[PDB]
Amino acid sequence: KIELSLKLVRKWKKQLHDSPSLKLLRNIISAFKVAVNLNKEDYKYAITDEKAFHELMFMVLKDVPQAIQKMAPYKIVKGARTLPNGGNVSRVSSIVKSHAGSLLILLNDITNTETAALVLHSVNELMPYLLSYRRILKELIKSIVGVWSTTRELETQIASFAFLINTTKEFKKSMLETTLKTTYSTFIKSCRKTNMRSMPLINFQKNSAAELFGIDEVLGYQVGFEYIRQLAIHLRNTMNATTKKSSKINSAEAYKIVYNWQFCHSLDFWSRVLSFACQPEKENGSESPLRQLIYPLVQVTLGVIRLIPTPQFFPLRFYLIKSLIRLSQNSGVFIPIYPLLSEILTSTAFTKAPKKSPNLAAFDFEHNIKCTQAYLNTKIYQEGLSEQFVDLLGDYFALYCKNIAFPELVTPVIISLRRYIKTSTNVKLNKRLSTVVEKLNQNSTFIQEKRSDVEFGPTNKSEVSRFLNDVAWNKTPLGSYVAVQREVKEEKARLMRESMEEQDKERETEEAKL
Amino acid sequence: QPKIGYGSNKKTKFLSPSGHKTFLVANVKDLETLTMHTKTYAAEIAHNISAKNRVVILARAKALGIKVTNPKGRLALE
Amino acid sequence: DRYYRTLYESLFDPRLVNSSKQGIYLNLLYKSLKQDALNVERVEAFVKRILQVCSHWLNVGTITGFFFLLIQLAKTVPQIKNLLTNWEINNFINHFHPTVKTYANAYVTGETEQIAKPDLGLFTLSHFLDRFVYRSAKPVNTEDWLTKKVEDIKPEDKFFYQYFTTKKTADGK
RNA sequence: AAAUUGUUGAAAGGGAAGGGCAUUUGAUCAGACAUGGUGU
RNA sequence: GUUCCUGCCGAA
RNA sequence: CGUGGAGGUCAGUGACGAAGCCUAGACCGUAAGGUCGGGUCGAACGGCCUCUAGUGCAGAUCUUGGUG
Ligand SMILES: [Mg+2]
Ligand SMILES: [Mg+2]
Ligand SMILES: [Mg+2]
Ligand SMILES: [Mg+2]
Ligand SMILES: [Mg+2]
Repeated sequence: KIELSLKLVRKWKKQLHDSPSLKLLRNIISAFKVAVNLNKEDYKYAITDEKAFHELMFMVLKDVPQAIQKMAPYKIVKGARTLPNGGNVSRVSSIVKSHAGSLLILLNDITNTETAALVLHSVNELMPYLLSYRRILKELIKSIVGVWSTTRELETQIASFAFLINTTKEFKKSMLETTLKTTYSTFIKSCRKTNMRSMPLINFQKNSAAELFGIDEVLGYQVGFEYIRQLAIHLRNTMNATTKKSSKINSAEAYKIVYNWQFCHSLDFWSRVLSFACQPEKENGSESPLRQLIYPLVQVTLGVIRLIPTPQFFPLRFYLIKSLIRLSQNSGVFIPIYPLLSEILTSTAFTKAPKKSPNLAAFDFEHNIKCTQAYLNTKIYQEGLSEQFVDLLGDYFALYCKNIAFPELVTPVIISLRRYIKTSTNVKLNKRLSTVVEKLNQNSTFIQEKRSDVEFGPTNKSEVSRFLNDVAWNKTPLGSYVAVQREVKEEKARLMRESMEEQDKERETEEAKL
Repeated sequence: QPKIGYGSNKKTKFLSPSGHKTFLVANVKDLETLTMHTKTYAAEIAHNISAKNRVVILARAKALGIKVTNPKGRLALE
Repeated sequence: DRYYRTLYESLFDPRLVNSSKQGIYLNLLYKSLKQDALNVERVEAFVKRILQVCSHWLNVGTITGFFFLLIQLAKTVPQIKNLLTNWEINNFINHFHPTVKTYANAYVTGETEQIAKPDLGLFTLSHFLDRFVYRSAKPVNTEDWLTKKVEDIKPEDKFFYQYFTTKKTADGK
């Protein structure tokens, strides 16, 4: 067995930069294989000097791709990097086929940003050989998605996703049908347990995977439509299972299967995807296939919201409600959500006076899905539930704040609200509900005075879409109110993060002295 | 009906299908007791460990080259 | 007069939204409005309030029902169409449900020949799931969607068609 | 607080709900040798 | 009345 | 094997979620059971050496409430 010496690595690098040969490449790659397999397993090479090992890693990842390219220079064709036909290419292709899973092991063992960047770059200069394989291209896109899924550093996730875009947009044929599958499967099974720490990271994962679906208008439609259907299967399995008498699997508590964060993560990611693809600018006066999936997504979400009208899962309703509001904002589709909200306004929490008041911490409505059975029937929980509910009404009826149809979108709601306000016992709730009522009437009066000067009827869609294009949405009475409220909410979340961040900083201080 | 005749062979007893005996681990110091016995033993992080400690244990285990029986537990589900 | 007053009131009853018997209420509304063709202002007021109530409902079958009724009430009372020339309909034209959108478009355009009477138990969520899981058995995948006339295809299933004509492969089984 | 009763909503089904068995058609998931070396 | 699981020694 | 009590010990574990309970999930043990995963739970508790207490069912007289 040859022993790695600082001389031998130096000579291999010496002749790498000038006149390399396939023998040298196989030797380097075999040494690399030993280097990466030292902890995890005959081998011709032995490694004893950290200097030699580090030099081997350096020269391999930074220059073996360079020599590989120089031997078999690829040519750009229709924006894609494609190898030519020839014997020498095939010999080099087997060599990259003998380097690929060492890169895979490095990918699976990423722990920091710069190592991720180096491995991803070296992998980048070896796509055109590994596109010819599917045990490697799949595991490649499966591994980097694994890194994109499990890293706790936002920079590492950014690097992984930038790699996914750069490689995917070049080729689009072998990878794109696997990138989307792997990413959304991450959102199914290998989903990150939610917490105030992981929210920006998972939000980036969703806001990122949304872009990938939008790149290919047709193929995305092929993928998401299948996966959303998978959700529907679970949705249909739990509804039937709860309703029927069969003691097969958990008739009484089947909610566990579908009332999970992973499922809500799914339905949020789909709303983000459709919103991204359906934006008016990306539409550009051109219909996109993803718009036709709006109806399935809305049906699934509405079917999930109504499956339990219990206080234990009101936070779950709120999140999907915000998602639907986003979808309607971006696409302009008319989602009915007030019937749901008013239907919850008959509950024992929105209606009956609080029983206990232990003075626990305020519930994290944004970043939780469940009440945890201690906040049930408490002053804090009622006060926070209503705090969310009022702002949700504000958002939903701020969508149409400047439309001509707002008066008649408001009338049935103000009447029902006054019915509930006049019959509701809880003082604080009546105060909050009241505020929304008068501001709704105020914006109704505003739109009426602005509409009295209109000469075109309801049929003229072109002019109807032009109504008050000069006026900003936030200048309306419901906008000017709710926008400010949004700030009064947004700042709060900031002060949470700018607080929690410090806690960890303080925590770090302790291990300094431990 | 259970009885001694059903007893498993000693050489194969207390062995997972991966071939590694499971050893409970609480902290990094207990992990380091399995430094070389990577072939014979695989670590298993205890149920009561917090998420912040589990990532450190996983990193140290990868550095040592010791197989963890239950990774992605409380960092992922199932 | 008192009956029509109570009906105009009950249109704003909040419990109506979650009532299983919305179909009986639909039929009653149609019969009442048909019987009141002479009072053009009253029937127009019911039409306006019907659309007001519909804008905030979640049951699709009921909304398609109201639109079909309004289309038919337009035939007996053509003066109802004057309201479209003399605002809510824009929202239903932009409704998430394709069937509701098509019904609204037909009511605005007046193109009534392509409307079958909507049937309750259709458009309901469980029925949509039964289609969408592709296993009804008294299936969607079994029919071959490569060759189905575009206008013949019902609005409800258009997205299905797209996927199948994109998928090829297991399009017809 | 259980246990118990009643109105409303969803689903399935048939006069009971109901199971087990067989066939049928589908949908969906996992499925390494990253085989050590040499040769042109 | 029976007496957590396994094993052992053993009349008549 | 399991349940408590006490002494000692693991510079043990813990809001980045402790104890308790469930888990027709994975691994281990012939088994009593143990470990992990998940769910539930939401503030502290566990492992280990020693001594000390201490393992699940059956059935009758009937009694009470409640329902015919
Ligand atoms: Mg546990
Ligand atoms: Mg029914
Ligand atoms: Mg003790
Ligand atoms: Mg247990
Ligand atoms: Mg066994």
